[PDB]
Amino acid sequence: VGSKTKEGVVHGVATVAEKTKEQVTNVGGAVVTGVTAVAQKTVEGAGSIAAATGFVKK
Amino acid sequence: VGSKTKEGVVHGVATVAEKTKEQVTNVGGAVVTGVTAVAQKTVEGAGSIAAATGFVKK
Amino acid sequence: VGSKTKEGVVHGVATVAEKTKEQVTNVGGAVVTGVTAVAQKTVEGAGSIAAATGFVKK
Amino acid sequence: VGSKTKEGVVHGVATVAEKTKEQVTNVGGAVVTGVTAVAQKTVEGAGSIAAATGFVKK
Amino acid sequence: VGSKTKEGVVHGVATVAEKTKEQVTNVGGAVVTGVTAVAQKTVEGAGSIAAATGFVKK
Amino acid sequence: VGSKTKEGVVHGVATVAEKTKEQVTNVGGAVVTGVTAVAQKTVEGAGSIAAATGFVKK
Repeated sequence: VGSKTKEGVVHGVATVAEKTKEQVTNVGGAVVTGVTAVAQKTVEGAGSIAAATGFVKK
Repeated sequence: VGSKTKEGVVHGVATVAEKTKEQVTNVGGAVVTGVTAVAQKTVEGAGSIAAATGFVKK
Repeated sequence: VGSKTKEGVVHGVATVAEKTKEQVTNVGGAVVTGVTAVAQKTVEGAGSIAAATGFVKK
Repeated sequence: VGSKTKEGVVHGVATVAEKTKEQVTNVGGAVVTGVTAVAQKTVEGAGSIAAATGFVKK
Repeated sequence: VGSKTKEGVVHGVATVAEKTKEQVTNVGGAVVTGVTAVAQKTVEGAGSIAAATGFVKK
Repeated sequence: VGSKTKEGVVHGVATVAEKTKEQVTNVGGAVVTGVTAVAQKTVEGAGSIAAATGFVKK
């Protein structure tokens, strides 16, 4: 077989964040912020970085 | 077989963020912000970075 | 078989964060912030970095 | 005076180098290679990244 | 005076080097290689990252 | 005076080196290799990362 396989992998990531401000006001939601490397490998489901699937009575 | 395979992979990502401001007001939604490298490999589901699938009575 | 396999792996990540401010006000939501390397390999479920799936009566 | 002052400064530098080969055969010379951020603030002299001034009898 | 002052400063530097090969054969020279952040603030002299000034009789 | 002052300073430096090979054969020279953050603040002299000034009779 001799089979290499990479599922859902993050390699080699350099980041410099300098004097970044940030402000979040959230109510019942999903929020994702900033420097964001993401590998996903979902099987038989909903892959998703920000998911908001609920009721909010404001 | 001898079969290499990369599913959902992020490699080699450099980022410099300098004096970035950011402000989020969310209510029941999905929000994704900033520098964002994303590999997804969904199978039998909805791949999606910001998903908003719910009721909101503001 | 001779089969290498990487599922859900993060390697080689350098980060410098310098004078980053941050402010979160959350109510019933999901919030993810800052420098964020993430590998996921969900099977038979919803992979997701910020998930918000509940009721909020503000 | 009340003066901010940056002379010769390197801030905020991200780098990913992946499977870079390199081969140098040098004889009496200057060689500079690879990823190279350089701030230089010479006063009353020769600023220079590769300088080669000697004798070479090959 | 009341003065902030940065001379020759390197702040905030992220680096990932992965499977980098390198080979140097040098004879009497200067060689500088790889990932290289350099702040330099020479006064009354020759700033220089690779300097080669000698005799070489090959 | 009331003065802050940074001369020759290296702050905030992250590095990941993974499976880096390296080979140097040097004879009478200067060689500098690899990941290299350098702040230098020479006064009344030659700042220089690789300096090669000698005699070499090969």
